[PDB]
Parts: sequence; C-alpha cells; structure tokens
Amino acid sequence: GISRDSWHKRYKTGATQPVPHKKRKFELGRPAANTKIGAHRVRLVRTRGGNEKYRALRLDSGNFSWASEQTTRKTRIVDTMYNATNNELVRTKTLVKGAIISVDAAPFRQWYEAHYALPLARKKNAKLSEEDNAILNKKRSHHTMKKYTERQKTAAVDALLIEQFNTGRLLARISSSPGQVGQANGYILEGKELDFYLRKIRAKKAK
Amino acid sequence: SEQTERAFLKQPTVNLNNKARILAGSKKTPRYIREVGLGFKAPRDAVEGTYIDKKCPWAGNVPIRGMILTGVVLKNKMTRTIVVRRDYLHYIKKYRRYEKRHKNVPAHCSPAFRDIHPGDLVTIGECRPLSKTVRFNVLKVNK
Amino acid sequence: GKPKGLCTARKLKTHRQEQRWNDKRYKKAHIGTRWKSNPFGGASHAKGIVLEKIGVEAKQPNSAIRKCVRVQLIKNGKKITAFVPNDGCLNFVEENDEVLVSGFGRSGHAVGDIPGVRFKIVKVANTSLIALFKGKKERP
Amino acid sequence: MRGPKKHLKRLAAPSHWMLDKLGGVFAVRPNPGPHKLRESLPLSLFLRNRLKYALNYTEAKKILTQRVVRVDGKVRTCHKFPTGFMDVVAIERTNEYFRMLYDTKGRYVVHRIQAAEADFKLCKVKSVRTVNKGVPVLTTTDGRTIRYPDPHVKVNDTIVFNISTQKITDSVKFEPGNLAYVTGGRNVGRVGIIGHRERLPGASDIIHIKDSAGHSFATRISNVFVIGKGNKALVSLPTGAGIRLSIAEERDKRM
RNA sequence: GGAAACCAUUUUUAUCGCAUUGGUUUGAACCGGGUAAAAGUCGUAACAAGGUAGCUGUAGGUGAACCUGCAGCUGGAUCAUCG
RNA sequence: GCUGCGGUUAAAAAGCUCGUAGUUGGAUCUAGGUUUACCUUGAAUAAAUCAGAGUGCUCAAUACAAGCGCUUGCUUGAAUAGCAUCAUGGAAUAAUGAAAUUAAUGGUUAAGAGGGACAA
RNA sequence: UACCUGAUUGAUUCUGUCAGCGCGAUAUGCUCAAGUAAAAGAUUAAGCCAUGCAUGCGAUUCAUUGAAAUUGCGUACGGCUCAUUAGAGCAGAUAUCACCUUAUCCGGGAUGGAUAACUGCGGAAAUACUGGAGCUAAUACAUGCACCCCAGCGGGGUGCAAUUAUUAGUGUUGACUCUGAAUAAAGCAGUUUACUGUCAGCUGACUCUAUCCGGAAAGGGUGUCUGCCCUUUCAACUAGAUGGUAGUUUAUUGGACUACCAUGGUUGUUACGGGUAACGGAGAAUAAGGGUUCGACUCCGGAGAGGGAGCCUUAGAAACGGCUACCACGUCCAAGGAAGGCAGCAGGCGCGAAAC
Repeated sequence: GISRDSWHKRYKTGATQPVPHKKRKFELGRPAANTKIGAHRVRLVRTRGGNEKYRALRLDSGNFSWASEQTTRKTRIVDTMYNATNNELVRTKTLVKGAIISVDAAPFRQWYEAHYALPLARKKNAKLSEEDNAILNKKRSHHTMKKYTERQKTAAVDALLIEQFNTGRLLARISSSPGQVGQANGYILEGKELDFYLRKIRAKKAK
Repeated sequence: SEQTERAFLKQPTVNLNNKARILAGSKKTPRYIREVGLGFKAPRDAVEGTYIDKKCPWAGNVPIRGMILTGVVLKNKMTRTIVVRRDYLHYIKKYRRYEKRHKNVPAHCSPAFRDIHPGDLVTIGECRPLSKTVRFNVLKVNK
Repeated sequence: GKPKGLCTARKLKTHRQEQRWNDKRYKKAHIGTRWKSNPFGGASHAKGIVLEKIGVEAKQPNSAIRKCVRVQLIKNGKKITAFVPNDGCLNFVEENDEVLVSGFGRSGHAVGDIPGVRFKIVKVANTSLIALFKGKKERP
Repeated sequence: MRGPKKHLKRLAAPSHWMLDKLGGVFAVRPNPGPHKLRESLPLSLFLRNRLKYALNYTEAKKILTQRVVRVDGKVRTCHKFPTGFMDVVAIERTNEYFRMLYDTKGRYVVHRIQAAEADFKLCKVKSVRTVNKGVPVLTTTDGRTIRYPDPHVKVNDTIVFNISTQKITDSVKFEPGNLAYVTGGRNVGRVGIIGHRERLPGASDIIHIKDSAGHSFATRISNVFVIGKGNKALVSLPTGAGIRLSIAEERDKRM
C-alpha cells in the first residue's frame, strides 16, 4: 500500500534507481487523519510492535496552555484562522499541528479571576453576574487575602491580549499532532508571535 | 528580518513569553546554544545572533556524531546548504601507482558561517538525515 | 614510452583495457556473440540428425575423398558438416540417424587436409563409432 | 530473514568454544541474557565439554532438569543459559564451585574455587543513572542493575558483588596502576597493570597494560576489566596468571 | 450501545485495451561481396630496365588484369660527371 | 609487458602545429665542531579453506584428538600466521601556508629553464 | 624446477603465430580385485508436475490414564533455488543524541454469562463445508481486589507509562530538547496476579500462570566513509529533480508525501544510458615474483516461492506447505459449484552433452 521507501526515487545524479525488493511491511504508510472541528471522534490504530496510536478524526475541545501565567485550561476550538501550509486547511477547518485557531476565552478569564481576585478587562458598564461574584466579591479571612495581595503585585496583562479577551475568542496555536496523539493541545499566542499572526490574519482579510 | 516566512519561527526551547521578563520590560530574548562538543567552539555569529535555523549545530537540534571530514567548498547556491568536494588518492596494487578521485558531500551550512565562498576549506560533522542528500553539518571554516 | 608517473594508475589501467580488445583470444572470449555464433552454443558435444552423406576433396598435395555427413543440430536447428572418422565407418551412418557430434580438436578450425570441416562424429544411434569400428558393439 | 533467528550453525559458532568441525550441523544457541553471544558459553556446553559430566545433549538436559546447577546464586535449568565471564557456577551435589575465567589463549576453562571465593563476584560499571523517583542506580556489563551504590563509584570501575546478600561490598577504581583483565580483542585472557590511557573523545579510549613479565600491550577500554587494586587480584586466576607465553616459550615449557 | 449485508468516496493498484518507444530474432523475389575447392576459358598486369621502372594520392576510361593525365617517393635501373 | 614487450625495413610515430582536461615539473632555508602525502609500531578485525605447531586414525588423504597410572585418578592439547578507520613515533623525499615599545624590521638566487626588451 | 620442443627456406638469422607439453572443470569412448571417505537436475526450461510424506505441542477433563474440543505457544526459525539485481547487493570501519521488539537476564511494580467438545435434528454429487435445538468449563471473554490548589482549623490532588505547555538546574555524554525533580489541566483505550499444584508450623515456605515500567542481551529498520564487471557505434544528464519553511505519514529521520518558495543537483577524476550466458563475499583453478580466470553450489549477507498487486494475524510476514483478486496454466463435477502452486525430500515428463 502506501509506502515510505527511499527507492522509487531518482538518485542525486538523476539516475533511475533499481528496485531492491517487493514492498516491505516495515516501510508502510497510512492515510492521513485529516482531523476536523466537530464532535469528539478518535479511532485506535495498531502500530508496529503492538503499540497504538490515536487517530483523531473530529475534535472540538482542546486542552490549551497559557505560558506567561503558567496555567493550562480545557477550552473549545471555535474556528481555524491561519495555516502556514495551505489555506484550504483553514477553509475546511482542519486541525493540524501548528495551526492558528480561535478558542474560548471564558475558561482562562475564570482562572485569572479565581487566581488573582481581579477582573480581566470586564465590561465598563455591565455588572458582574452571580457566578463571577462568587469568586470576585467573595469574602475570606485576611490570612488568605494576604496570598492574593502578594499575587496581585505581578498582574499586568498585555494590551494585545486584553483586546482578544474583550472579543472573548483567544488566538491559539496547536502544538500537538491530532492524527498521532488524538488530542489538540496547544498554547495561547502572546507577544511577538501574537503580533505576527494577527498581522498575517488582518492582511489576508484586507486582501 | 528574522521572520520572513509564512510561519513564526522561534527556538523551541526558549520561552519568549515569561511574566518576569515581560514585567521587567526586558527586550533581551534568551538564545539557546547547545555547545556541539568535540573541541568545537560556537562561532560568535552563532552565540550573538537573531537568525533561527532548526538545523544549525548550535542554534538548532542537530546532534553531531559519527565522522568528522574535511573538504573544500565547491558550490554555495542552495539555501543554507553547500557542496563539499573531498579529494583523495586511490591505490591500484597491480600498477603500484595512484589515481585522483573525488566525492561531493552536500552539507548544511549554518547562517553562523556568513563568510563562506567556493574555495574555503571546511570541516563537516555527520548528523542524522536532514534531507534526501544532506547528512553533514559545517562545523569550522579554516579558509 | 609508457607513462611512469606515480599518479598514472588510471591511464595505465584504461590503456590496458583498451588494448586488450586488440587481442584475438580476449576478444574471442568476451565479444558477446559467442553463444549465438558457435553452432554448439558453447558446449563440447551436440546431438543432431543426419541429412545426407557428402564427400569432401582433400586439400593439396593430398588426394582423397573424405566421407563427411551433413547434420542438423537438435538444440538450435543449425546445419553443420561433420567428419566420420575411421575406415568404412560411413556405412554405419544411415540417413535420418541421431548422431553425437564433437569438435575436431582445434577449437573451431579445420584439421588436416579436410577443408571447412570442424566437427566429427562420436556416436551413431547411441552407439560409439569406435566400438562399431572395433566390433565391440553392433548396430541397434 | 523475516524475524528472529533461533539456530546457530556449528561453523558459525564462536571459535573459542573449540567445537569439533564434524560434530553435527548445529550448535547450542545461547539464549539472550547476562552475556553476549560471542562472549558467553551455553550451560549445555559447560557440562558437555569443559566438565565431561554429560555424554550427549539429552544428558545435559537431564542433568540440568534436576535443579542441581546454580549460576550467580540462582538455580538455572535451561541448557541454553549463557554463562559468561566471572560467573560462579555451583554444583551443590558434588560440592564443586567454579568461576568462568578466560585462559591466556582466550578460551573458557574450569577454574575450581572455594566457598569464600564463590560468595562474591566482580562486575564492571557500564552506566550510572537515576531511575524514576530520583533514586540512583548503576548498571553493570552483565545486565545487572544495583540501586543505591556508593556515589564515588563511576563508569568503568569494578564492583565486588556479594551473591548471598545481593549487595556491593567494595569498589576498585579504573585508574593507572591497578590490576586489569583483558576480555576481548586479541589480548583476551591477559592480566597486567593498567598504564597509559589515550583519551579519544568521540571514540573508544585506548589502554596500555604491562604484565608481570614486562610485556606491554594495548587494547580498547571496553575490553579492560579491573580485577584488583594495585597488583592484588580480588579473585583467583587460572594457572598462568594471565601471562601470554610466546610460541617458542610454550614448546620449551612443554619440554 | 454494539454490530452483518449494502451504498458512496479516497488510496494502493493487479489486469485488459489502443498508442508510442527500446532491445533481440527472423521470411523474402531480386541484387551483390568473401572464402574454399588436383589438373576449365581469356589474356600477361607484377617479379630481370619483367621487355612502357615500380609504387602513393587523385580523376577519367576499358572484357579482365589494367591504361592514361597531374603532383609526389625510391622501397631505382643513379650514393659520382669535373665549371 | 606495473615488474616487463614493440613501432627505419617484419604489425605499428598522427602531415604539421596551437591547446583545455590529464600526467610530469630546476636549484635553494641548522650544517658542523601549520597542514597533508609516505614509513614504523600498535588497536578493531566469524568460522570452514590455504600455510603452519602438536598428535603411529595400522600409513596416507583425513580427523582433533589423546597420553599416563591402577580402580574412588592426574595431567593435558585443540597453537601461530595471515583496502579503508583510529592512535604512536619518524621529519628525508613530494606537495602546501606565511610579513610587500622594541627589532639587522619583512622580497633566496637569477637555471648552459622559459618569456619579453635592446642592437645590427 | 624462474624450462621449453616441431613447423615458412636450397640452406641461414629473425618477427610471428599454429601445434606439441603440465594442471583443473564438464561431457563422453573403451575398460574396471575387494574395501575407506565423498560430489551429484546449477548451466538449458525461476519449465510443468501424478502420488506419498516435509508442523505440531501449560490451563479447561461429567469420554473411555488421558481421547474430543476451547484456550495458549510455535509454524517469520529450519529446507530450497539464484530469476531479478550494477550507489542494488556485499566486505571492512561506523552511527542510531532518529527508532521497534515475543522468548531470556537484572531491578521496580475469591464476582457473571456464553461457547465449544457431548446429545440430537438436517442439507449438499462434491471440500479439513456447515445452520438450527439442549447442556456444560477456563490461564477464553467481562468486572476488578513530601509537595501543589482552595482554605494555617480543615478540605481536595499527586502510582508507572503517556499529550501539551512552563519552572530550577541529579546524574551522565565529546555533546543532549536525554535521564532525574517540580507545576497545570485532560483523556488514553496499556498496567500495578479472582491461575495450577501445593508444602511446613494464626505463623511461614515454594513452584507455576498472568502482567506492565526502566536497563541489558538477541534480532531488526534505516544513516555515514572506502572498495567492487564491460561499454563513447552511450557526452551530457536530472524536474520531486536539488534545497528551504510549515505540516502529514511512519517505529523513527528523510521530498517519504502534501502546500508555498528558490533554481538548483551529477559530469572526461567518465555523469547519464546500454550489455552482462551478473546474486556479493569467505573463497576455487593455475601457480618463481607481479598476475589471469572463476566463484549457481554446504558458511555469512540479499532476494523469490508460476507473474504481478493487496492485506489478515502478530513481537516479528507484505508469509505464499496464510488469505484475497487479476493474468497464464491445470484438477473434480451429478454442470448447480468446488479447488491448485515441489526453486522442501523422493519420484515423473520435458529440456538438453549433462546429474541418484
């Protein structure tokens, strides 16, 4: 079937190569997973040596990571924004490593407010809902408040990240290979990487 | 300048986004150098540099192991790749004499070596397959 | 003169190979058409079918009629002329007989005063010509 | 082939086993285990040739099925078990103890030892690492892994291993001036004092060893096995003391 | 929730069709070359100044060898000829 | 025909010259009183076969055995020799590199090699 | 044993070949006291094959010691042949800091429901064909028995392996994005003995079976350097071709494949193409020395099982004494269907000079 053999190619000099043998099992390939956004669906693949791989055909929830804050939350993949390889993957909503996607911001906002006890760019005219109040205006002893006061010292969040949080969708990049590990774990863009990908997206939208 | 591709390239083992550094305002991006070894010194262009190349022996992830060879740069027309010509003499017993032989060894030339020209003597270290034909990395330019 | 330098091995080897082809033995043994040209196809003997009996005038200064036979080889269907040695042995050979044929001794060249004959008969009807001549065996 | 090989032709068998050429088509293939195929000896062969206790290879299995042979303090019943260098083989029924050592030629011999000697053995530290849970271990060249070794033990060193207690007793350091055994190469079976060490960084280091007879010889570090501090061997040695007799000297000694 | 037949599509892709192309072998009217073969026909080209010295290249012609023109060579039949 | 052939007449010097690859290239740096190439020595280097040590298979080709006491045994042989890589030492030969505040500051000679100039 | 002899002439000396002469391989003629070792359908037809054999042996025993059957393990080794094959394959050195592993070594981790044998009912001309009905087991199948956060009173989480990200720097290696230590989620489907026989005196000791994690060993896949036939009546070749980035696939690296981009890569030091009556090597014949020729063939490596292709099972196969199809060629049919692969041993036919 699909093969990964080096023969069947030309040589450095452009010569045709001799075929050494019939196709061997240990040099086989398999069809690509081509993971898409949708209800969870992961099939099991038996690999060489009895090991196993997890071919993710459909995925919706991704276990993403915020690096600057050093945390990891499970959010949901909303849409695909940019792909360096090809635009067809973006347009068909394909989840491949290194793909830029839009994820839910609410889990990260909840973690931030439960960890620093400060708002994350909350709306300038809207009162916090009851679930927010349960973690924001909660009241506990000064012994505990000491911990939160210490952590409030280092709490500035970049303006470019705040703008994304306002829209409620965060630009993330997939750092795993869904076709091999069966998951779409990634990390939230920030800094020069975020600026780079934002500029790419805006330029392509302008065109 | 360093970012001239369709994707953002960064050294994988460097956290460009660290809260302490960002709050301090430090624009000094840490750089990872792996110190190839075998008595090979990281070029200053590799240590203090902004280029990203995953195949550089120092700024990349290509361990050097196997054979250390020497040759003369033949052509530098590929992207970060050069062709090294190795000249030797082959002995034919029957005639008790030698004959000139040669072999071309394509090797990856890290952007650290910016002054590379056809004619310069180079040392190359064996690495894992980097491409169809490249399996060596330039380590030293003796010029 | 030949090259004598310390780094002339390639020239010496290539020249030797180039000039080996001007050697009859080497060319005869490596030309490539040996099997398709040699009637026996590189074998020592070959079985064939007798087509007719012919007489070949001996070369000068000799005078005689050498009793040869025309044979068609089974393995490739090629026609050859073979000598029937010994005296009165042409009688043992009848037309449409299966004969074993061997070379005449000089590796594809005529022998003695017989012109153009390079083969001789060894067996007729699976019987040795020498045995028939000596009377050891009789015609099947 | 299409998978692992299970046979071993007689002519492909290691020469140092000293099998006879016309003694059948096959030879006992050692199982994988503590020692390498080329540098081991099937327990079947040990009884068949070196000891002569078994006349044929059915008799070797009959002997070994009785559970009468102990290797490194454990009973072995497989006739294809790969006994190798510095292995203590104990036959309790006959109260015999041997240590598998190399002859000056480079062949396994029958070195009979006493109980005190049999209580321990030497191993070469092949690696020193840290397993899960952050606990140190050292791996020897015979496959053993020992947890919690003395932190001063490094690679290439020799460790005295107590078969009874399964513990490290002493550590001899691979440094110039210590007695050393040669296990591989053409100098196999020779014993001397470590001399100079050529430090080849990306290759195998070279060790020069001078014996008691003043003869010098080099080898690769992977073939050197320290067997004592200074000049004193921690274990006994077979008749010869690892002295490579010249070919003329051998004839003179025989006569 | 598991699941057989079945349907659709992707991939590996045997195999069959034309078509093009490479390599081997081979029929054939007829037209020629070579060689071999005791005693065929025609002449006399060459070997002596071989009876027109021989030969090289070239061109033309003639039953055939060959003849002739032009320029060379001596492997010539002259190592030489008097100022 | 490398060792090791032949080319006037026996087969064989291109009609002649220019010329790239190839091959080959003058002498010269411590005598006296940085790189290579090369050589020496080691390391790594399956048997069977070949060479070769031992050993009355009755000899031999083979084979790898066996030989001693006395019984519960001792001692044995199954040797040794047989491009590339690494290291060590050697510095002739052959290539290759260096310079156009003090110091001798730094350019071998000019081929009975070659080129160019000048004379008549 | 570093060797020659006959033959051109009326005679001579040369050049030069032919012939003789020594060994070996194959075939063959004539002929062969007893014995001892011992090659042997390679050459051509990897052509075709009648018939026999060549792969079978802990848990579960209501049959009669152990049948039958269900499990488990093996059948990927061993045997054969040399068609293909000329950066293929092999030999020596050498990586895997780019990977995968049953068997073997060292460390560490007394639950329920159904199915066969068996009984019974059947179909088919015909297979090692099978559908229903009634029981019944398991080593089959299923289930499984000091630091972080919130709050320092107290609550949670933290086994091995594993995905992603981040923190400090407990061992190593020439060097590690390796191995350790931490932190965060989450899903991941693997795993931390409901086994056999038990023995000794509530306390002990074993065999077996099952089972993951780490390191070895053994095996394998790939990578690097050097060498390895003839040919110019083959001089230019190459377009996934050479490289870059991002991905996909794989056990893993890699134009292995895809998207975008650049125009590269080999070559008179012989590329590219063609031929090979070409598997490579260890080696064999001959043999002063230097060599010439050969090597299908018992050992090592590779390849194939009529030609291709595809896959199931598995630790391991692109297996063929496994399956699936097409091509070529066969076999049995009651014409509805069912099958086959001796380049395993022995035999047969063809082919041949040539082999039990």
